[PDB]
Amino acid sequence: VNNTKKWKMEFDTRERWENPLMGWASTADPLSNLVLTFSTKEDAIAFAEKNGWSYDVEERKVPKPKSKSYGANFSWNKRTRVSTK
Amino acid sequence: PFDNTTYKNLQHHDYSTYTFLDLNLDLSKFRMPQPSSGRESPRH
Repeated sequence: VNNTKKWKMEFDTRERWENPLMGWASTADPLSNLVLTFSTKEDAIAFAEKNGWSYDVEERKVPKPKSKSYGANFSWNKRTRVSTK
Repeated sequence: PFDNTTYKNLQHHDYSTYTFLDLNLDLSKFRMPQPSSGRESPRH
């Protein structure tokens, strides 16, 4: 989960077409490889507003806390018994 | 009289392949009703 720590700013992907000679992926978008890295969301929004970029923001998705019990795998009367191990 | 020379455990010379399971079938009538988990299996 170490790549999920920082806020990124990317852009909309524009056209990538085929090179007539070699079949390579040609582009005309200069900002197609431009990915920035921010410590917080607010730094990212301030940088986007400072540069006049229209932005939209997804909130951070953290995994919810789970109730892990190794004893639940061997219960007396619950469906959460494992059939094998 | 007291004896210490003869080996008294000679009954296992005449056990067949279903001795244990016939003894379990005989003992099934001497036992208490089993407890229940409330369901038929953990997949129920």
